[PDB]
Amino acid sequence: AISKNLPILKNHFRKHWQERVKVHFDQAGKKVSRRNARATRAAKIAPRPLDLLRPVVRAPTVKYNRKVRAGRGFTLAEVKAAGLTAAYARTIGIAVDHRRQNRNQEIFDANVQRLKEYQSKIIVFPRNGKAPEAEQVLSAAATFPIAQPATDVEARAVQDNGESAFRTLRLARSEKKFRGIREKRAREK
Amino acid sequence: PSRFTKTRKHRGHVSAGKGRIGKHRKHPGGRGMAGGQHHHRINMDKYHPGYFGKVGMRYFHKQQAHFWKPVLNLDKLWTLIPEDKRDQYLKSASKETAPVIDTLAAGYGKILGKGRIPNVPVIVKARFVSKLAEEKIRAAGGVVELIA
RNA sequence: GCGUUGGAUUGUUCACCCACUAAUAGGGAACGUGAGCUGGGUUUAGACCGUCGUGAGACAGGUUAGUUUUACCCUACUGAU
RNA sequence: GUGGCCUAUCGAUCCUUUAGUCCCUCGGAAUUUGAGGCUAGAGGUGCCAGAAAAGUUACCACAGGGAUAACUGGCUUGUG
RNA sequence: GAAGACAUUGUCAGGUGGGGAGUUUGGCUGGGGCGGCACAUCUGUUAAACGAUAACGCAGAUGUCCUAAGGGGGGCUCAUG
RNA sequence: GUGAUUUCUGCCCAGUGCUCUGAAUGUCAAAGUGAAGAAAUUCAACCAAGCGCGGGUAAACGGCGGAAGGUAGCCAAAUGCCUCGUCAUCUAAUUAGUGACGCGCAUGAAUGGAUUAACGAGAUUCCCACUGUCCCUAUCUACUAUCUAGCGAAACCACAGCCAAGGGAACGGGCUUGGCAGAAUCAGCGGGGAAAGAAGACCCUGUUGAGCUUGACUCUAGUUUGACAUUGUGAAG
RNA sequence: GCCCUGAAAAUGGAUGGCGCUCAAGCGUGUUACCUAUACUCUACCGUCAGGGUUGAUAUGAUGCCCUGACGAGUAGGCAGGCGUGGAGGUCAGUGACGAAGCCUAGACCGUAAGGUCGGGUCGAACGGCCUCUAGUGCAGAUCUUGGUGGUAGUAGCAAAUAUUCAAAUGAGAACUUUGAAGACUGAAGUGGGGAAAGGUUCCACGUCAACAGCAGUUGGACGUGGGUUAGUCGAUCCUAAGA
RNA sequence: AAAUAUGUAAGAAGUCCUUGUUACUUAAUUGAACGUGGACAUUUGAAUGAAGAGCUUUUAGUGGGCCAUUUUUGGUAAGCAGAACUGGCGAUGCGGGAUGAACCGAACGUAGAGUUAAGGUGCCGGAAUACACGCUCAUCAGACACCACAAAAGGUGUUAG
RNA sequence: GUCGAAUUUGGGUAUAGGGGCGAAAGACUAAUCGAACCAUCUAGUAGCUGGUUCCUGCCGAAGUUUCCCUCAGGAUAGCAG
RNA sequence: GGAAUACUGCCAGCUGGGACUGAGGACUGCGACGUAAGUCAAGGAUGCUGGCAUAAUGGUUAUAUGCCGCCCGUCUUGAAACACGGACCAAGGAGUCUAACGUCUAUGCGAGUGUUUGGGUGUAAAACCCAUACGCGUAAUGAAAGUGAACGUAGGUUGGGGCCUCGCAAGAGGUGCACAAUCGACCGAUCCUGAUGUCUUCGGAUGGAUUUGAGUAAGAGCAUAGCUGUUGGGACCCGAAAG
RNA sequence: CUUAGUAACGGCGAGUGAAGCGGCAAAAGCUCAAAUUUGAAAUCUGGUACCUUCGGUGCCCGAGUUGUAAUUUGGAGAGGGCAACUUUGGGGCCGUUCCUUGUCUAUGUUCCUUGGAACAGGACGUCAUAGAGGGUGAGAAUCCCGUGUGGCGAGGAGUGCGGUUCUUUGUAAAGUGCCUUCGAAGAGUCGAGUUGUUUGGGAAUGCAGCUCUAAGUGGGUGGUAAAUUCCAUCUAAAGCUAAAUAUUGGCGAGAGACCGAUAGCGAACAAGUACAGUGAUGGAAAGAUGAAAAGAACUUUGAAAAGAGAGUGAAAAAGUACGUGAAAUUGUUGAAAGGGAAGGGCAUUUGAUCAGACA
Ligand SMILES: [Cl-]
Ligand SMILES: [Cl-]
Ligand SMILES: [Cl-]
Ligand SMILES: [Cl-]
Ligand SMILES: [Cl-]
Ligand SMILES: [Cl-]
Ligand SMILES: [Cl-]
Ligand SMILES: [Cl-]
Ligand SMILES: [Cl-]
Ligand SMILES: [Cl-]
Ligand SMILES: [Mg+2]
Ligand SMILES: [Mg+2]
Ligand SMILES: [Mg+2]
Ligand SMILES: [Mg+2]
Ligand SMILES: [Mg+2]
Ligand SMILES: [Mg+2]
Ligand SMILES: [Mg+2]
Ligand SMILES: [Mg+2]
Ligand SMILES: [Mg+2]
Ligand SMILES: [Mg+2]
Ligand SMILES: [Mg+2]
Ligand SMILES: [Mg+2]
Ligand SMILES: [Mg+2]
Ligand SMILES: [Mg+2]
Ligand SMILES: [Mg+2]
Ligand SMILES: [Mg+2]
Ligand SMILES: [Mg+2]
Ligand SMILES: [Mg+2]
Ligand SMILES: [Mg+2]
Ligand SMILES: [Mg+2]
Ligand SMILES: [Mg+2]
Ligand SMILES: [Mg+2]
Ligand SMILES: [Mg+2]
Ligand SMILES: [Mg+2]
Ligand SMILES: [Mg+2]
Ligand SMILES: [Mg+2]
Ligand SMILES: [Mg+2]
Ligand SMILES: [Mg+2]
Ligand SMILES: [Mg+2]
Ligand SMILES: [Mg+2]
Ligand SMILES: [Mg+2]
Ligand SMILES: [Mg+2]
Ligand SMILES: [Mg+2]
Ligand SMILES: [Mg+2]
Ligand SMILES: [Mg+2]
Ligand SMILES: [Mg+2]
Ligand SMILES: [Mg+2]
Ligand SMILES: [Mg+2]
Ligand SMILES: [Mg+2]
Ligand SMILES: [Mg+2]
Ligand SMILES: [Mg+2]
Ligand SMILES: [Mg+2]
Ligand SMILES: [Mg+2]
Ligand SMILES: [Mg+2]
Ligand SMILES: [Mg+2]
Ligand SMILES: [Mg+2]
Ligand SMILES: [Mg+2]
Ligand SMILES: [Mg+2]
Ligand SMILES: [Mg+2]
Ligand SMILES: [Mg+2]
Ligand SMILES: [Mg+2]
Ligand SMILES: [Mg+2]
Ligand SMILES: [Mg+2]
Ligand SMILES: [Mg+2]
Ligand SMILES: [Mg+2]
Ligand SMILES: [Mg+2]
Ligand SMILES: [Mg+2]
Ligand SMILES: [Mg+2]
Ligand SMILES: [Mg+2]
Ligand SMILES: [Mg+2]
Ligand SMILES: [Mg+2]
Ligand SMILES: [Mg+2]
Ligand SMILES: [Mg+2]
Ligand SMILES: [Mg+2]
Ligand SMILES: [Mg+2]
Ligand SMILES: [Mg+2]
Ligand SMILES: [Mg+2]
Ligand SMILES: [Mg+2]
Ligand SMILES: [Mg+2]
Ligand SMILES: [Mg+2]
Ligand SMILES: [Mg+2]
Ligand SMILES: [Mg+2]
Ligand SMILES: [Mg+2]
Ligand SMILES: [Mg+2]
Ligand SMILES: [Mg+2]
Ligand SMILES: [Mg+2]
Ligand SMILES: [Mg+2]
Ligand SMILES: [Mg+2]
Ligand SMILES: [Mg+2]
Ligand SMILES: [Mg+2]
Ligand SMILES: [Mg+2]
Ligand SMILES: [Mg+2]
Ligand SMILES: [Mg+2]
Ligand SMILES: [Mg+2]
Ligand SMILES: [Mg+2]
Ligand SMILES: [Mg+2]
Ligand SMILES: [Mg+2]
Ligand SMILES: [Mg+2]
Ligand SMILES: [Mg+2]
Ligand SMILES: [Mg+2]
Repeated sequence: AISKNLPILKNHFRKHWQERVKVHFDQAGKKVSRRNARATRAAKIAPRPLDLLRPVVRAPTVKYNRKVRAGRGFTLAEVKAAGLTAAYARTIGIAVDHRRQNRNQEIFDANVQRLKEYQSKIIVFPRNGKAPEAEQVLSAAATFPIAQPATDVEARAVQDNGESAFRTLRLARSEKKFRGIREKRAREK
Repeated sequence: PSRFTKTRKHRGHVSAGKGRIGKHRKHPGGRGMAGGQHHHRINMDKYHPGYFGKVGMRYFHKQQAHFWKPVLNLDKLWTLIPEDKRDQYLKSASKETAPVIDTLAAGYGKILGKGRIPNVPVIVKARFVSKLAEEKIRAAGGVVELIA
């Protein structure tokens, strides 16, 4: 059962696995179904763009916080700063998320600009029903794409103050490690 | 394909290559990793030393994202600059025209110093740096800026 | 070459006596011979006793009851065309 | 002179426990208990490369074995 | 009529429990069993003058003992007649 | 549990069980209570039943020697190894039978001992009558077998079917060397075909089972004991 | 030294047999002769190794050619090939003027797996080559299903006392019908009715391929029809163990 | 104190002359180790041979053996049990031993010719009823290794000493 | 053997698989009993027995070492392609 | 005293009879005989002649004769076995597919590589096109906190194919990739040394150590496919007593 | 898709094993309880009459204050005060979107040969947004049905919406600024101990039994038990909700490098049928005459079944035991051999039989 110089393998097939095998024979069929469903939904919703406008947010975690992506919806504060109510925003094609909060001025200002540009690029048909026939744009994300914010200029002058970056990192670790013991010794005295 | 397998060659040879004496039985020696300490010990002590036992200390609810820190050496530092712009910066090695390299935007966490860089000033922004890497960058006239 | 027996007890081979007789010599043939017989013994399952075992049970110890199948083929043999 | 003049006198993983280092971790941040790691020993497997283990079957079962006993035959002839 | 905050019932805890359940009940071996250990080791011999070398071969031994019976130095010489 | 009647059922409570209005300061769960600590926690005291200790119990399990040492009886008995025991009787001759004898391998008292008229498709020995069981075979009847007309299977089958010796997987129809050997056949016959009927029920092996037993290992229904809940009201020591 | 005594086993018997005596026996010496898939030389097949040759105007430089050596084989490994169902491409492939399949002690090619042709039978599809793919090759498994032998015109068709003569019918009578005779069951029957169970087996006409282990004109067979009549006999009602 | 087996050496990674390094070593430039430079070529350091030598990865089957000569243990012995070296069978036909897994000879592509091995040449049966010197007469002669058995003790049988 | 009774027997009814029933043989429970029958889990597992399908060419073994509840099996080294 | 003969050996002395073989396919080579031309037995057979032209040779098949040949498959040290399966014939009948992997090989690209989750598109399960991520690789080492790979032509020495210089050649010198051995240097772990400076306990510079790592030292990997091997799966096919 | 065979669990053995982030498909939000309408229960089932009938109106009982409507669900929100503008609701009809259906919409059967049959071969044409497929006496684009491209109808569903038309809903409703006072938010429940089970969850992941049982700047969580001090993050013990996902059943369709009557479902057939079992259950075998029955009139032999002729057909070498018709096994005829098997190998004789070249 164990022979030769081979890696240790862990193949989890000791249950009735053959009863739960899923082969995606309908991969091509489902692609046709999704394309048909998108086409019939676009014809149903008039010239509406088939998707709602989304804000730009910072991804969490230290690993992914260097990038911005699309969030669920604009906050109540962002909607209010744009000059309209949340209820009217939902009926006009804007996603609203009540549980997200604003703590960064850069993110808040950018989402305010997105709402203002969106309002100036759409036409809202009156409730009377005359309904002038306008061409349908199938995507709002492509019309309003998300770009990573600029960080630094291409070239700049060298400014060295004589300090050491390695020394700065080492001292930062040391201060955090011994903060508790230093306070106790100071308090006991 | 079946037509190239040795099963086709074994047609008409009785034992199908498994021998007359030993034969091909179901599971002589057990199934899987059975008998790793009793009758398969020699094959485990060699080719797999360290298999049995425990060493370190446990860590409940590990999150690999906390330990994300890809490393980049100095010998590949200039590859982060587009090729069309590398040549002009190399030939124009001077202050107040030093290129800025943001290694975090390239997906790197710590800068290590292994190779040798050209004697050209460069502004390197990184989260972490080794002691040797900073010295070589400063020796060429550049600086390291810590970011978060 | 030719003969080498009749009986009491025992499942007995063996053994031991009675008697007759010229004589009651020893052996082999898959320890000749069970589709030839017989089935008393051994050696399935029931049951009893003694000793042993806490017990289920054991005993090359004793005791009693316990299904013996098929030839029309080939050859051999005996006779017959 | 790194135990007994020499050739034998002995023991893994897991777990427990002790000594050392007073060092590393408890992952939102700290102090103190507690717990978990690092290095070196001890508690033992004598079936001694180390499963935790009482019988009976004459009511019996299965896979096999002439690799193996209870008849002849063959070799041997101590014994007769 | 009796009985009474006790019985009863519910949940944990200790005992009892082959009535019942599940499982186990080494190996080597001139068959197996009983015995023995040739199962981890040591000395001499079998062993055929390098080394290696079998049998339930032959004659024995080991699971200890010692603050000295360990280490160094000095002086001395034993059995027996 | 023993197993009609008659007669009689001895001694042993140390062991294993069963049982007790017996004793107390042994062992002892959870809850509760106390101390220590900042707490987790730790330690200590108290402490139910059972166990332990003490008594009873053999027509309970069982024992009866060189806790008590087999009493009354009975026996080479369905129980005695040695053993075909010894003596007597029965026969011409008896490993049989019967009557006695008993240091009885290993008889024995309701795990019942001994004795018993009647009864028994039970197990044994002898005698009379009787007979083909035998000396020692012979003969008769019916139906088969046999032959014909019609009807018409099965077992089994590597290929097949004459011997002697040899060697060989140590017992050949075939191989080697010899003997020999002539179509097609019928009724019989049980020497051989290590004939046929079944993957040996005996024996061993397998890290294959099952039935049954027991202070084997690990558990469990039930039952018992304590705590808490159900669970309130009044008084006293 | 040779010979002899010592020297006894079971079916008949083996210097291999016959047979052999100045041997065809024993000891020893000298020559001739016989024959293995061994040795020597030659041809051919294959394998391995070392080499030669791109220069057009003729086809395979995985081609052609030169030189030397070698060849046993279970378990097992590797290499080059043969055959089968289906798929892409190609041969503007074969075919009702006969495709496939089958039969053929007829012919040819290959060491072989196999391939090709003629003759007969037959009636509607099928093949070569380059590649792809697999539910791809049978003598065995007390293999599965189906079919068929030897045995073999053989074992056998022998319990329950027993049949016989004549006529009628019919292609056909030991077995059907009628008559006559001889027998048996012997009233706890081989008689006369029923309960369960069966389900049309009851009755008539027609009728014999199969069934009645011989026969058959007969039948509980086959075909076509007919037949079971209740206020009083039962069910229905009652309660039993119980459900 | 053998025989048979058994370790090492027989050159270039060698020998020689001079002198550089070090924290080791010496009373000490004493030594040790490692080097710079110079001198000595393949009768370059015995024999014979060498379908080339060196090296790596991967994986099948097998892990019941048995026999013969010699050495050898237990056992009265065994076609018994157990070891040592080598050769065989197993896995292998072919000629010989009548016959036989292991003995003798010899190992195999398809054929032709020649010559042999072991074993044979009265007949079966291919080949001298050849040659030569002796021995033996059996009322149970004898006849070819492994191998299919015979002893102690005897004979004025006959032969030689 | 027994034959007027612990007799024989029809129909109705009750007891169902670790259960029933047993004047007790491990007997009987639909030809099935020391634990019935039917379907499924289930193609249950097997170090054990049997079988395992075309040709030619080249090379070509092992029954030995160490460890294993190892002794009819594996791992490991060797031999082979 | 002089010969002969026997025995053994040698001759690049001569010559007769018999058998088997004829491979190759212009020339080329080495020799012989010749003043010459030429010839020849000199790197493999030609010349002459007869009969028959078909079943005559030959093939196939049946039979006869000589010698030889035991029944296949299977387990086994050993099978023709008195060991097991097999009366006969037809058809069916057993190493498969999948997930994850080792070695090797082919292909694309290469410090990178992978279009097919999904989107676009379409002659519609095909083909064609594409963003962002993610996987693996490009850094290791510690239990962990953590730290993190150049003294030097990315080192020295020995052996190295190829190339360069000189040389007729033989050789000598120079340069030396891959690879092999060895001594160093660098990174992490462990054990020591503890500078400038201090939240007076922080900080850890510098220099060491018969210690240790699946490391560095001018990258090799990623993807697809194939044979072979591994593990889990019914797992090459058929088979238990049980639960 | 990935994280990942990873953290972790495990006689730490055999084995087991998630989650956050990141890319993508699909996207959608919400409402009760807890407040006095209190200058007016403003709410609702049912009955009855009528009507524009998936309902409406009037009237009358009843339910209900032990709470039915309006108003407010934590993102908030409510009671007062001030100043401002912004926006409508409910039905007919005609079309569109979708589904279920019907109908219409090209081109040779022209010559020759073979054949029973032309749908074969050969010659000469036509159509093609139709050369998919099937049928018709053999391989048919053009003989028939269809196929391709379009036109013209018939009957419904859903109000998704493209136009027209009838009703003013309403001193109605909703949104937005500022000041002030407030801001009710779910109990045998959270949580805790213990027991059992379960999980990767480890001083205990979820679930359940028993015991104990909260708080309101509170409560839960922050993957190592505890005390103390902070921080972060949500708001339990009440409720509704499309799409992306699943589908060996049902109904309607389209396909395959799948099987081809011992295969493929057990079943291509009067198949879950015949048949077996008391019962639960078990469970087969079985497809092919020919284009067309044209299925053999009539004669003759026989009691009859049938036979022999005749006849039908392209073929009775297709006769309802029917396409093709292999092997085992069997009959007849012909040839050969045979003294207790047969069969085989090498070589040649004899008999039979046969190809090749006559250059
Ligand atoms: Cl191969
Ligand atoms: Cl016992
Ligand atoms: Cl006769
Ligand atoms: Cl061929
Ligand atoms: Cl039941
Ligand atoms: Cl012959
Ligand atoms: Cl570390
Ligand atoms: Cl726990
Ligand atoms: Cl169906
Ligand atoms: Cl049934
Ligand atoms: Mg082979
Ligand atoms: Mg096999
Ligand atoms: Mg094996
Ligand atoms: Mg297998
Ligand atoms: Mg062990
Ligand atoms: Mg006998
Ligand atoms: Mg008999
Ligand atoms: Mg007999
Ligand atoms: Mg017999
Ligand atoms: Mg008897
Ligand atoms: Mg008995
Ligand atoms: Mg001493
Ligand atoms: Mg935490
Ligand atoms: Mg051991
Ligand atoms: Mg143990
Ligand atoms: Mg044996
Ligand atoms: Mg004697
Ligand atoms: Mg309770
Ligand atoms: Mg039990
Ligand atoms: Mg044993
Ligand atoms: Mg030695
Ligand atoms: Mg009495
Ligand atoms: Mg007595
Ligand atoms: Mg007596
Ligand atoms: Mg008594
Ligand atoms: Mg014989
Ligand atoms: Mg013999
Ligand atoms: Mg025989
Ligand atoms: Mg013979
Ligand atoms: Mg003969
Ligand atoms: Mg007879
Ligand atoms: Mg016989
Ligand atoms: Mg057997
Ligand atoms: Mg059996
Ligand atoms: Mg074992
Ligand atoms: Mg068991
Ligand atoms: Mg002679
Ligand atoms: Mg030869
Ligand atoms: Mg050879
Ligand atoms: Mg070969
Ligand atoms: Mg044809
Ligand atoms: Mg034939
Ligand atoms: Mg046809
Ligand atoms: Mg197959
Ligand atoms: Mg077959
Ligand atoms: Mg075979
Ligand atoms: Mg068979
Ligand atoms: Mg008869
Ligand atoms: Mg007869
Ligand atoms: Mg009879
Ligand atoms: Mg009669
Ligand atoms: Mg009578
Ligand atoms: Mg009468
Ligand atoms: Mg009738
Ligand atoms: Mg009849
Ligand atoms: Mg008849
Ligand atoms: Mg009828
Ligand atoms: Mg084996
Ligand atoms: Mg032996
Ligand atoms: Mg073998
Ligand atoms: Mg011989
Ligand atoms: Mg001759
Ligand atoms: Mg009765
Ligand atoms: Mg019994
Ligand atoms: Mg299987
Ligand atoms: Mg099975
Ligand atoms: Mg070879
Ligand atoms: Mg075996
Ligand atoms: Mg001829
Ligand atoms: Mg012959
Ligand atoms: Mg002959
Ligand atoms: Mg012969
Ligand atoms: Mg054997
Ligand atoms: Mg054999
Ligand atoms: Mg067998
Ligand atoms: Mg058989
Ligand atoms: Mg077949
Ligand atoms: Mg097959
Ligand atoms: Mg495969
Ligand atoms: Mg079990
Ligand atoms: Mg699980
Ligand atoms: Mg559960
Ligand atoms: Mg844990
Ligand atoms: Mg924990
Ligand atoms: Mg819901
Ligand atoms: Mg079928
Ligand atoms: Mg037809
Ligand atoms: Mg025809
Ligand atoms: Mg036909
Ligand atoms: Mg035939």
